[PDB]
Amino acid sequence: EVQLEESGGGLVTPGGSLRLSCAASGYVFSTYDMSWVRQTPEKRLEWVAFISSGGGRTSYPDTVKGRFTISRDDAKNTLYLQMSSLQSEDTAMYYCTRHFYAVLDYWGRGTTLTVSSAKTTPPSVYPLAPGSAAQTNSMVTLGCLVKGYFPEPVTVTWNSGSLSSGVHTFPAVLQSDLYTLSSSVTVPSSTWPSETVTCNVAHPASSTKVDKKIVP
Amino acid sequence: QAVVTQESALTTSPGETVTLTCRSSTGTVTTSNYANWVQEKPDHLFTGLIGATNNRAAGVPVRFSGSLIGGKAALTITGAQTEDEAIYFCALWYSGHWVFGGGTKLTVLGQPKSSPSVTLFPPSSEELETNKATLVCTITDFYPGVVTVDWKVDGTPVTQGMETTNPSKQSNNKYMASSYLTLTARAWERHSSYSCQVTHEGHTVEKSLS
Repeated sequence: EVQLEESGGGLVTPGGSLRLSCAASGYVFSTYDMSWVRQTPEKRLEWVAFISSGGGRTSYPDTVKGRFTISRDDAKNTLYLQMSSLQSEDTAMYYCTRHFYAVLDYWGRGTTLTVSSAKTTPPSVYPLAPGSAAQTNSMVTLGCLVKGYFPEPVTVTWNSGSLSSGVHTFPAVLQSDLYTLSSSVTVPSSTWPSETVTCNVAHPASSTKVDKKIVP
Repeated sequence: QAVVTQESALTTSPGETVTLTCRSSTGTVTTSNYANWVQEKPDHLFTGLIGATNNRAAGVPVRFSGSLIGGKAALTITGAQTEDEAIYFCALWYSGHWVFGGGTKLTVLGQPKSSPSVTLFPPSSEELETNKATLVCTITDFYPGVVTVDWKVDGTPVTQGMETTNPSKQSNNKYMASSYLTLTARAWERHSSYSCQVTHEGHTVEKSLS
């Protein structure tokens, strides 16, 4: 089976350089033309580079011409994307794809690139309580607001994993160079506030953990 | 260069036939644009369906086909199935450059339409000490996966300070989304009514707080 595996991304700072790799296997790599394409956090796809069989023709959109260089090493079945003068607009998941007779058929799993000046920062955790007592019914929904961290990810659990049904942990948003996200859990009204509910937030990059108790 | 546009979202029933279109700002798609159609399935999993306008890749089920219609490239799914609920991107070749459209979110109803359950939360006392107030509106359990959220403060439409996440798929295959209203703690104190309104399938569910 055809397999494409990209690697080399991570966290870099604006103005920096990096080289991604796309390792191919299961077909004769040298016969086909290839492209790198990226997917932005807004979820748009952008083509970013192309190289032909033989490596004699390469082409790029104007947004990266002069900064990115695509190349290929047929002896190793690997496609490279050399990136310099990185800017935060390069933050995206990068994917290599092969041109199989004008069909972009196989795509690798992708590798994450985050271009940011932010420093590593633990989140502050705020409790989301219903407050207004004119509830809805017999289930109550609580939450945790996890604000200002960098970089991703964060993991959230409720009562150290004891509470797992009805939890919703939302994708993050980027506000002012830092991420924010929320998580909520719906529990039977006989439970809270008689019993304690806590959100346990772990931020691996800062090696930080915050346990926040939700009180009416 | 060219601006490629596609329908944003489409809904169909399984066993039905749907067509997705792809247009260029440049004028008219032709055969020399070698239109491709790529599918995006949950967990950033991409598969090339069609290339050179109407050549299907190997392994792609026969219900996918491509063509040029009225100056546009088109994808037809004859007999849409439940596993066809995905994002379909279009890409047009222009002299050595690929130009991709924004993607069409296709829904193939595999379950009954389900209304969002909405919850609006007041800013917490701890955040008020930092002089900032975040209102959070959580929206879960909706299907199909497309909603519209509008905020109001004292009956006036809000035009800035709000951020809503893109619908994300839940474990029961319904979707969920979140919306945030970011005020200063002064502002929060100076207004008295706050509303989060969610529009799903022509119905508006509104949660409010004074």
